[PDB]
Amino acid sequence: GLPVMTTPGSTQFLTSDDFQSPSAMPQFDVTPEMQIPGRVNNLMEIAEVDSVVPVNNTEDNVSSLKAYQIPVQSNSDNGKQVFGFPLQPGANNVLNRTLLGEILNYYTHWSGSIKLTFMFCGSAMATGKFLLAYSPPGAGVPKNRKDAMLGTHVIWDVGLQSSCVLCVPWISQTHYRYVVEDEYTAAGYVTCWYQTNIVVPADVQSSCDILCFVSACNDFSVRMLKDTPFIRQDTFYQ
Amino acid sequence: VQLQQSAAELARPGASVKMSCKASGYTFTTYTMHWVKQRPGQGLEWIGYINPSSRYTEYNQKFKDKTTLTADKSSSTAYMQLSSLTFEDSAVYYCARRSEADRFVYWGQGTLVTVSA
Amino acid sequence: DIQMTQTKSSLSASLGDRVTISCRASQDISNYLNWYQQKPDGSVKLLIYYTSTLHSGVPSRFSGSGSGTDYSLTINSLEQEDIATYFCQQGNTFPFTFGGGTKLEIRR
Amino acid sequence: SDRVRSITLGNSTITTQECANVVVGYGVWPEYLKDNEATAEDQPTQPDVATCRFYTLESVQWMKNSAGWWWKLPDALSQMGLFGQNMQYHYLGRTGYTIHVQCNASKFHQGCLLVVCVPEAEMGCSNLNNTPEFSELSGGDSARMFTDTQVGESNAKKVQTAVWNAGMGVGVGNLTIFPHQWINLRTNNSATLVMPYINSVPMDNMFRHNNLTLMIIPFVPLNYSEGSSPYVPITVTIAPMCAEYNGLRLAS
Amino acid sequence: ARVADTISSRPTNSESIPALTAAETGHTSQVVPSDTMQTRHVKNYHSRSESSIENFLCRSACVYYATYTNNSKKGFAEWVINTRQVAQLRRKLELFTYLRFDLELTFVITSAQQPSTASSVDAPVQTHQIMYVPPGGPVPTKVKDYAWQTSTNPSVFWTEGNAPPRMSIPFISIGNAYSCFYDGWTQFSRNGVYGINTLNNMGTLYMRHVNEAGQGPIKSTVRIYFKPKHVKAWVPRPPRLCQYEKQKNVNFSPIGVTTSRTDIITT
Amino acid sequence: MGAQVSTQKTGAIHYTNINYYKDAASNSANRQDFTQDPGKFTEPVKDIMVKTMPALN
Repeated sequence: GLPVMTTPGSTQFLTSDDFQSPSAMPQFDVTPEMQIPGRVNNLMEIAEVDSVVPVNNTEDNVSSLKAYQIPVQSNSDNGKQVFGFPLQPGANNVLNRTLLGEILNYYTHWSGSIKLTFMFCGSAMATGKFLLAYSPPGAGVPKNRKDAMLGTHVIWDVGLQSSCVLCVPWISQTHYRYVVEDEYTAAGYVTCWYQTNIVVPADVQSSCDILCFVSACNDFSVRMLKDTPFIRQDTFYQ
Repeated sequence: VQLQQSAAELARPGASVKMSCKASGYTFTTYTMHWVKQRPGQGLEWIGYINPSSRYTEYNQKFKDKTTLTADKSSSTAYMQLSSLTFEDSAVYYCARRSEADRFVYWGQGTLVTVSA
Repeated sequence: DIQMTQTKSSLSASLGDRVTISCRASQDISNYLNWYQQKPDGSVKLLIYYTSTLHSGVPSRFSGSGSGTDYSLTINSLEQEDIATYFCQQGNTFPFTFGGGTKLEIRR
Repeated sequence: SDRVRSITLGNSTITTQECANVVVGYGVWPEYLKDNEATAEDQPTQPDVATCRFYTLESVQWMKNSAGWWWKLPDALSQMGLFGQNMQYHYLGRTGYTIHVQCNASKFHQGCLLVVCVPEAEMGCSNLNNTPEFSELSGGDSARMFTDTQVGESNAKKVQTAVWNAGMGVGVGNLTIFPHQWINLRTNNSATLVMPYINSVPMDNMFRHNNLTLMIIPFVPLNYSEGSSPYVPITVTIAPMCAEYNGLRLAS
Repeated sequence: ARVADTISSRPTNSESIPALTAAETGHTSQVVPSDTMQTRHVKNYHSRSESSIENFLCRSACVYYATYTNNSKKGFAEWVINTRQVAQLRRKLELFTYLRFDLELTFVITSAQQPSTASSVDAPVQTHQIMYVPPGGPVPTKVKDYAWQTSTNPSVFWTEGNAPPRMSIPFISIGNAYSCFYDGWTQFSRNGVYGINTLNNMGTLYMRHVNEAGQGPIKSTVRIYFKPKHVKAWVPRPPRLCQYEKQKNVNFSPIGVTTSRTDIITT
Repeated sequence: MGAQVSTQKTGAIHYTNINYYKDAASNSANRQDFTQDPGKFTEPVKDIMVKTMPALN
């Protein structure tokens, strides 16, 4: 007859508790383990793999393979804009459904750097130079090459190595940022501009394409697990 | 969460009508949109559907040569055009949103189509 | 196609009575049946999205049964708001074929 | 140089003069079954020169309006020499592969392929109530092709071959989580993948389970000016690695 | 599990190129922001503890709920155990191809009064029975059946008003891991069924009232909650894009990859 | 015989845990096994390529 006293919070079902419970099948012998290749220990190495991002959503390319192709041609003026999108990996519909944006929609906060690899899938006799800028917020989106050269940028020269990594840094006031669309924790804009033209020889197609990849750096982190908004149900599956 | 259709229409035999079913409360480009015809002396009858994301329509074998289903992304509506109207095309037309494979959970209120002189 | 036939087409029972509406198919549809209810002002809603699995928001007077070719729908206590038209719909083969109507009324 | 390879397996050799590096599995190399993990009690057969060699499948043409191709490859080698004969007389079997996709073009063409090797690819049917049949899922050493449109639901047992959903109902851009390479016609010329045995059981019957699927999807389509060669073929050679079999019986 | 911190950088003019790589090799670039710009030396204290496999999956989620009526013949529920009738637990488990975990069941049983006709009903507290039948055992066909003796079948009894019941089930399987996908058939002749239903033999779960129908019918409802413990996961996989349609297979309707914007330069 | 799993989750303190049951499939969740190996998904490449060197020699 030990005298105890039950506290508030008794006989409740909290869905995230770590308690012990009596087993239904005592002395059960499990099947022994096996070295299966590809064991994942953390979800932050699924978000560190490159995945193609659909930059070209123009209301009829989303149900096609044209969403991933960025059109690049041989121009007749200087400093034209290639693409542009704000940096929201959980709310903006460009980076929403990638391999990184589908893990960020299970969590609430995120923090870290983001790599952006571009591959030039054109002809072997084509040349060109591009400017890959990133502007922190406070001003608007840059509208000229002169306004975009004042931020964090890199000048990509195509050649033998057909890829260039623009790694955006972690510039913020807070330690974390919200996954959902917020004005207080905005992150900025990512643009692309022609540095020089695309010069091709004769009998070479002047319209080339560019693929873009996106992953996370080695200092990425997430917090406060929640439910995803991309799945839905009305009745049971049967 | 509801769907709202157009008003009751009236057309000459041989003319064409265009109904609509505006969806609200959910993401329009996720679920397919179906159209059911109900003559007043018979049961329900299926016509076809349209995938609003890829703009792919598939009709029944009877209503292929008359009906045409379109949709748009901005106003979140789904249209349907009936052509070469005859006297048996006077019925009530519903719009439904297909849930898991074989059940429709949300319906419209239906428009009344009649042909006369 | 699969011909979904209801030979009833009209039913009459008093208040507080147990009714039964049956729908018979052409071939075996393997428990893929749905029951709908059409109110007299034009509104249609889903009642039972399986052979016997009730939809959310439907009162517990409704219950389904059946297996194979012959099926059923049962209301154990008829109320005043249950006077409507009931359809059966199969979901096994293309296209979706609906059954005939079944209107309910008062006995005397 | 880092652009030249040479793979020797049995009595067959594959050389290449411009290429990227090779991708090996999930970090592991194919090896035999150890005594800790074996469950069968009879002695296996390890021929290892008659079955571990390069088998060349049929070629496909890369058109301008091409959507993609796919093989299964325990089934693609079911009629290939002595690998397909040990598969019939034995009940069990495990193996790893090495895959070499090769497609050459000049300096005046452009394009980009995604060579991805996925495990356990359940494909979806066109009609939502049925499952696809065997002849639509895999052909013996002949490619099954995706489409750039959606197969209608009036077809009873046919695979849904919308290419942007990759046939499995996932985003086609997220297929880079599996072991993969790209064939960029600007730089690359051939892709090489080495795959171990990936399964939840130590051995499996090779005739009712296809534990791999090789998909080739053109992201940037082929384009050339008038005058260049319009016929560009794609050839796939697969070689088993560390194959062994148990359970000898009649022919089936 | 602390994350890596950035180091100090200097202005360089050299022949080393960290930004230029080759993505055709199937190898993601390992650059950090201290190679493309000047950075200061910060030290991170951020941890990756919440993105682990154990913290991601070990949370309770409902899988099914079934009802049964007291004053009714053949009023009792059954459920073949599978984890693919819901939308949210099915999507989390299908990020990996093979899993291996222990379970932790929890049942939430409610009740509701039905419109009887006897004046001044008064019922005592109710007792429920939840029997688990392994694949191959004899099943009950009515309520007052002999099969509810539970000679070897584990079952649980629960009186209304207490804490909910909770068991724990080890890794029950024939193979070395649970399989979420199976590209193959059951028959050796490659006919009939095809998909994941070939490996699903976890068993059946039966529910009933113990008390007899005194004066008024009572309709109960039991919700079932899964909680994976000691989770190991292999072979990651891209997440599901299209909506689920059926339970036994992976059939789908095609959909766009994202939602569309009006231009390529619009923000 | 109580286990000294003491190190709690704290930002930048002990606790005690005893197992009462006879089955190892009835304990609490692990929740503190922090292991990382991203090199099998990000670098599945036979010949090791350095970051500063060009990738295609």
